[PDB]
This record gives sequence, structure tokens and C-alpha cells, in this order.
Amino acid sequence: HPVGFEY
Amino acid sequence: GSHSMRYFYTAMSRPGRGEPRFIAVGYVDDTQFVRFDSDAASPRTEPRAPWIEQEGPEYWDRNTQIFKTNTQTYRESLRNLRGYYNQSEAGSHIIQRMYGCDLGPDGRLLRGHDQSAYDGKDYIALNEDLSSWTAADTAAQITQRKWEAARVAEQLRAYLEGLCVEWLRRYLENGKETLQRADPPKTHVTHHPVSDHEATLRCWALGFYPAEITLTWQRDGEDQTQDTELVETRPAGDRTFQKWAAVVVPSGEEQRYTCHVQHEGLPKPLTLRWEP
Amino acid sequence: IQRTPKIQVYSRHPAENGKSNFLNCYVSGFHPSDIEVDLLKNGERIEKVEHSDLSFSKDWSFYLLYYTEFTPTEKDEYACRVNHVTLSQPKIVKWDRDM
Repeated sequence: HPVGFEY
Repeated sequence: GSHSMRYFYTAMSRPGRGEPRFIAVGYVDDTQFVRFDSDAASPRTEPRAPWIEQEGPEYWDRNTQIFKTNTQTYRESLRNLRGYYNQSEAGSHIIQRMYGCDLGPDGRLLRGHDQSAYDGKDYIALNEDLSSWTAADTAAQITQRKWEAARVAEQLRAYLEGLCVEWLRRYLENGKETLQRADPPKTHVTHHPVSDHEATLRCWALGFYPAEITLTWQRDGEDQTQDTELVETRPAGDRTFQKWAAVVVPSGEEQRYTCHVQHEGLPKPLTLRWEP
Repeated sequence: IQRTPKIQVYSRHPAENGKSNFLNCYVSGFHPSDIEVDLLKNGERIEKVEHSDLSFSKDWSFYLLYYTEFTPTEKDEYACRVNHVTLSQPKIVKWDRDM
């Protein structure tokens, strides 16, 4: 399950 | 043995050809299990291994929610990075991200990963402490400052030590018949004359899983590292992998050469020679 | 900078004339990700060729597997046609059953 911010 | 879970994100801008594409794939070891593509007719998380199919609708909805959100976020991030490098709006650029957890043979967390690249070059990485960042340049330093304010490292640490390991262990159980089965290489040596007094010995390894393998030629017990042509390990398309190592040998000296195979699925490491 | 694709053309199972098999073209080590790959039978493009989902290696370079079902013979020549931004002209790698 993936982790649930911008660069 | 040791196991890992990895997600690989690719975000690709394409000025004049619509909004940036976002692709995500998930792997357990060398087995892909999920995909998402923002360019699909109806973008949704899709299964790519039989053992993930049993997951409920909530799993698939949450995954799709995450990747749809990431599609939007990475488009903003591409805009941001273009600005950090004073780049024109005309060029196509790529952000890649790779994250996940490693487990030791007992099942405990060995280490976590979260790394990003821009146009194929390392950009920013979470350090092994899962608390601090390594920024490649002054542009990445801006990203570092943002993520420190948003407490991203702390959120990633919580995921990597918790849910990442929990889900990986679950997948390893549900897919134990494949994920925890090492398939040994089928091995043989072929002989190909090139001239009157030179011939190629090629050592083959076929049908193995996982991809990790050691294939070496030895002459009189000495490694022929420089003299060996060693092709990249390649997928067969049935989950298994293939590899070969070749050395050009003087004719009549073939028996002085030995191929050595090391792989998890073998009861014992193999020593091979050409059988005329 | 940009990286040119490595190309391997091979079968899934050992090649036996008259027996159904899978023809693989593995492209790897390339950057950026945009790439054109076709499998050829006697120079002609095979239609229903599938490919793997885009992923990448530890060095950030991309890899893809292109594949189709095929039946090898003595006379039929197979090849993989690859185009990439790093290449000035599409590269042809012929299928060799010993490779």
C-alpha cells in the first residue's frame, strides 16, 4: 500500500 | 530470505501535449503487483499480480485516491522545479520518486528509502536515519525547507516503520507460494567457434527467480572479470529471468575454463564446464 | 543529460521450430522515458505487441519489456526496431537464438 507535499 | 517493497513514481511534463503524465507501479522484490496511469481511459489502480486481487474495494479506492492526488501534486511540483532551475516552459522534464522498506530474513525492518530525481539526476533523498534530508543542489534545498515545514520526514518514518512493513508482510503471506519461492536457474554451457583457434564459451542461466544472480567465468581458478561479456539480467515474461556470461577461449583450452553460478534457489552453488 | 537504450532480443523459451513461443524485446538503461519499440517479422511490423508498465532502475534509467506470441521457423527473420531521442536513426537488432 502506498503512502498517503509539493516539491 | 530478505524482502523489499518499492513504489516507483514517474511524472513527465510534455508542453503542447496536455498535462504531465503520472505513472505509479508497486513491487514486492522482483514482482510487480499494482499500476496506475493518469493517461488511461479511466485512471484507476489496477492489479498486476494474482495475490493482490483479494484486496477489498476500499483498498483499490484508497490507492486510486492517493495516485489521483499525486497526479495533481506532481504537476505542481514539475512547475516548481522548472522555476528552481530557471528553465523555459517549452521543455519536457521528469520527476522520479522511489520509496519503500527492506526486511531482513527474520522479517524486521532493515531500512527505509525515499529518493527523488529530476531529469535522471539525484535531487533529494531521505537519509537512512529517516529524519534528515540530503539535497543535491540549491534547488533541492528549497524542497528540503518545504518538507521540513510540512514534517514530511516524520510522516515517512511513521509509514516506513509501520504500514510499509505491515503491508509487505501481508503481501508476503498472501503471495507466499510465489514471493517466497526461489526458482533455481537452469544452467548449460554452449560452444561457438569464431575462428580456427578461438571459440566462445557461453554460460546460460534460465528460468530463475528472483533476479539476483552471480555468473562468472574462471580460467585455471582465476576470475576472468575483464575478459567476460556479461549481459544484463532480462525478464522472460513469465516472472522468471535470464542471464548469460561469455568468454572467448583458445581452441583446445576449453577445459581450463569453469562457469560458476550463485543463486538463492540452488541447494548448492554450481560449477559448470563445456560438455562436448 | 540523456541515456541511450540497451536492447536485447530473445525468446521466452528455448527456440524450437514449429512450436509456439514468446518474442521479447527488452529495452533498458534509457532516459528520458519516451521510446518507440516495434517487433518485426521479415521487416513487417507485428500488430498486437504488448509491453510492461513503465518502471526504472536504481540509477533512474527506465526499462520496458515488449512481447508477442510467435512461432519460430528456419526462414523467418525476427527483429526489434527501437527509436529514442538519443538515436539519429531507428536501431535494428535482429533476433539470434544463440543470444
